[PDB]
Amino acid sequence: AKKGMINRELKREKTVAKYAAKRAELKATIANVNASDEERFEAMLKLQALPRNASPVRLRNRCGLTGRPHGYFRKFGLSRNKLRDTVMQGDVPGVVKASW
Amino acid sequence: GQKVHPIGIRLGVVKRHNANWYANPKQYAEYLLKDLQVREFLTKKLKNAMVSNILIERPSGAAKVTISTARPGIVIGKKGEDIEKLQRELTNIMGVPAQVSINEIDRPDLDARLVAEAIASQLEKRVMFRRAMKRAVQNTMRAGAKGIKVEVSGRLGGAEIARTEWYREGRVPLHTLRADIDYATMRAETTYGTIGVKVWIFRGEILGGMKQVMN
Amino acid sequence: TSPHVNKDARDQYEIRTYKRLIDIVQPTDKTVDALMKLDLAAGVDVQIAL
Amino acid sequence: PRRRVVAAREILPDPKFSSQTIAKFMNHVMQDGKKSIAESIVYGALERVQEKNKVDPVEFFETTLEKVRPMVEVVPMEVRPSRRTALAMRWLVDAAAKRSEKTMALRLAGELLDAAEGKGAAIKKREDVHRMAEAN
RNA sequence: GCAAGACUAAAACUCAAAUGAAUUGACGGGGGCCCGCACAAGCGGUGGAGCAUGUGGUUUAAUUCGAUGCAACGCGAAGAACCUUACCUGGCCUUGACAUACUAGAAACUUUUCAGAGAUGGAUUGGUGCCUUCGGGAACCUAGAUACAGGUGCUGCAUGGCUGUCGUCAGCUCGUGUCGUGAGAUGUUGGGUUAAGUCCCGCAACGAGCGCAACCCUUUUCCUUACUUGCCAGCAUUUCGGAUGGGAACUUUAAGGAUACUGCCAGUGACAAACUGGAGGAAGGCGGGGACGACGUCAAGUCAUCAUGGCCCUUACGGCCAGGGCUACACACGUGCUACAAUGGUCGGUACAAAGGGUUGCUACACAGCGAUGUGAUGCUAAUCUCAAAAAGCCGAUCGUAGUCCGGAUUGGAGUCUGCAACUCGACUCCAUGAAGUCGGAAUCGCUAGUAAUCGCGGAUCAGAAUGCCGCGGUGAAUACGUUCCCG
Repeated sequence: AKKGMINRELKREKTVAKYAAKRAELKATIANVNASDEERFEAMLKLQALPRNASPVRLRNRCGLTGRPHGYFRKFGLSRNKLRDTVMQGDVPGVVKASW
Repeated sequence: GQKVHPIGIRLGVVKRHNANWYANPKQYAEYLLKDLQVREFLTKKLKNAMVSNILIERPSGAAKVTISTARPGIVIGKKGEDIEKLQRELTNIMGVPAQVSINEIDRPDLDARLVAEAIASQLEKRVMFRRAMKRAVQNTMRAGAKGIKVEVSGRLGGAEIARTEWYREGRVPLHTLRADIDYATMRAETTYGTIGVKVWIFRGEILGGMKQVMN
Repeated sequence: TSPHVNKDARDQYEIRTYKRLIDIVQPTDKTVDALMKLDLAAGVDVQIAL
Repeated sequence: PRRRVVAAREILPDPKFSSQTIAKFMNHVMQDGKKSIAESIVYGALERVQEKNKVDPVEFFETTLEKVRPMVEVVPMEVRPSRRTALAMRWLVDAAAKRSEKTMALRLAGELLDAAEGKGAAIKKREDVHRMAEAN
C-alpha cells in the first residue's frame, strides 16, 4: 500500500480511540427508556454531529507488514502473502501444513 | 515445477518451530507482530555477527530470545555491554522483560544461512559466481555434509538476459520427509539489480521421528 | 499461494489447541508450594483454580 | 477399463423376499438415493398383483421378466445374460412411466399384468428390436 | 534433320555459398507396443427459460487497474452504500500525511463555540507536566532552511521472490573403461513383470545421483494409561428429568502401542521375477483418502502484496476533502442457482447426524408483535451454557394432470435491523401481484463406490451484505463385452 493510505488508516484509528467514550455515552443515552424524548433526540443529534472518522465502520483491516487491504485473516494480523511466507519459514507457532 | 518449502513441509515431522509460546486469539496477533518486529530488528542489527537462527519464547509474562551465532564475542560485546543494550532494546520493542541467550555454532559450514550469506557477500564484492559456488560446495563437503546444492539466479555477471545456475555434490533427498535438510535464501544487491541465492544442505536421516526430536 | 491469479493454488494450514485437566484431592501442605515452585515451560499455559 | 477386468458388484438380496431380482428392480426404479420411495412403489405393485390374480409374487414377476427378455443385440450379436435383465428392467420402467394412474406403484402393477398377457410398450419395443434383427 | 529438334558451344551480370557422408534431436495422413472416464457400456448435466455472477462490447465525467486457447472469464477480490478507492467533478496544501541531518521557541495536551459540504480557519478555557553533575536535558508540538521525502507513474522483454502448465507424465543425468579421425556411442539396449527406469534374467561394460516406492497426516479392528465438564451396565432413591447417592463396566474423549508380512494351503510361471484361487482375520496382495510434483518447456503470470536496476513527475503523475462512479445497457459469451411437477405441492403428527463458531460475543426463559424483531432476564472465556430447528425420512389427510393448490420472476403498498448515512446502491419480514417455463438443435461436460445423484449443517472475509469458495455429515445407485476407431 501507499504511505498516504497507511497514514490515513492510522489517523482513523486515532480518531476512533479519541472519540470512543463519548460515542458510547450518547448511544447509551439514546437506548435509555427512562430518559426524556427530548434527551434522546438531543443525544441522536450529537451522535450525528460527531466527526465521521469517529465511526468504527470506516476502519479497514490492513496487513500489519505491507498494508494490503485484501485477505486479512484476523487471527494472524497479516495478509495472505506475508502469512504464507512466515508460516513456511516457521515463525508462526503451532501452524503446520494441514492434511486429513 | 514449483517446490514446497523444505522447512515448512517438515515443521511437524523432524523440524521444530522458531517460535514457542501460547496465546489466546485475542493476543495471538499482537504477539506475532511484535515477534516479527524483533526478528527484523535483530536481522538488521547483527548483520555482521554471523547470525542464522533466532528462537523466541514467551515463558511467563516475559520473553526469551536465543540467538545462534558464529561470532559470540562480537554479539556479546567487549565487557557484555552489548547484550545489556540488546536486552533494553528488545524489552522496549516487546513490552515485557526479555532475556537474551547465545548459542555458539561451532560448524558454520553446515549451516545453510551462513553459506548463503557468504555467497551473497562474494557476489556483491564481484567474485565470479561459478568460483564462489564451487568454493562454497567444496567447503561444506569438507566440513562433513552428506550433500549440498547451491543455486544462483539473476543477471549473473551483468548479463542483460537473466538465468539460473546450480551445482550439487552428494545426496539431497528432498522428497524424504525424515531427512535433515537445512534450507536458506538470500539476496545480493549489485549495480545491475538483485541476485537470488538458495542453499540446501543434507545432514543425514533422522530416526525416531518427533518423539526422538522431543517436540 | 500465487501472488496474482490462481484460485486453485492454495496452501491449507491448521493449528491445534490441546487441553488437559488435572484434579488434586486431599492436598497436603507441601503440595501447593511444590506446584508453585514448579517451573513454567514456554508454550504451555497453566491455569490453577482452588 | 483397458488392462483390468472389474469384478461385478454384488448387490444384497432384498430384506423381505430375499430376491436379488426384486432388489435390482428396486435399484432401477429408485432416483437420487430415495430407496424407501422405490421400495414402496415396488412393494405396492407386488401386493396388488397378488390381490388381482393369485400367483406367487416372485414367480409372476420372474415369468413376465422372462417374457420381456430379448436375446439379440443391435452387425448381429447375441446379448449376454446380464444385459437381458438389464434391458428388460429399463423397458418395463420407461413404458410403465407413461400409463396414467394415481400412483406409480399402480401403474407398475398394471403394466406388469399387461405384459403378462402380451400387451405393453415393453414388448412392442422387444418386437421392434426383433424386426431390426431380422433386417440384418 | 521433313519436322520435332540433336551436336559443337560462350560472355555480360550476380551470390558467398552451393555440395557429399555421417551424428543428436524433432516430425510423418511410416511400422511395431502400451496406458488414461480417451472411446465403448451407463447415470446425471450445459447449450432452451427466469434470476445470480464474471468477461467482451457499447455508453459515460468516470464507468480505476490487472488476468485472455487448453493453462482468462463466481480469476487478484476470504465479501465496492461512506471507508475500501487506486477513477471522475469541484474545493484546498506545498520540505509536504511519513524519515534522517540543522536552527529557535513551546510540556504534551484540554474546554466552549463560530463560519464552512468537509478539508480547513478563527475566537475561547483549564493544564504547563519527567529527570536532573540540576546553567540543561527526555519525549511531544509549533516556526524557518535544504539535501530530500512522496509516486497503485512506465518497463514481468532488465530482475529477486512467488505461481500456473505439460503432469503425479516415468523419466533425467554422472565417473572410470572400450569403439569411432570426429560430432558421438556404449552403459540406460535385448526377454518377462509392474501403478512405476517396480523387480528379475542376458549382455564391453563396470560403478553412482535425482526421480518411483516408503518415512508424515486421516479412516477401519484391538490393547494400555487416563474417569471430567463426558458415560450409565449392576445397586438404591426418585418430581421419572444420570435428576440424586453412587459405579469405572460400556459409548466417547486422546496420547502411546499391536496387527498384514504373499504369513499358511493349492495351481501356474521358466526350473526366476511375478500371476490366479482358498482358509483364518475387522481388514489380503497398493484396504480407502490427503500431503509430497525429477531434469526441463512456454521472454507463461505477477513492478498493483513486497523487494529491486533503469526511465519519468516535483505548487504535481505527490498529499487532504465532499459528492459521484466501479452497480450504466440495443447486445454476445463463460461459470452457477431455481424450476418446468404426482418418485410431487400443501397441511397435521412424529424420528435419526457430523463438523465448526461464541465475551465489542452466543443467548436459556418470559412478555409484545402475523412476522422480520423489540424489551426484561439467565448461563457461558465453554465435553459445563449457547448458535440449534438437522433436512430429505415415516404415519394421516387433500390436490387429480390443469400453466394447476406447479413455478416464483417482476411490480404496488407497508415495515425491521446494521450503520453518522441504505436515492444512486443493503439484507430480511408482511399483504397484494403471479412472468418465462410443458424437460430444452448442432454440439458438449462430470463421474468406476459410500462415487454419481439428492438433502440439510458450519466457517473464512465481515458493522451489515453468498446461489461463490473452503469444509461436514444423511439417504444412496447404474454400467464396464472390450481397445476396431475419437483424443492425449
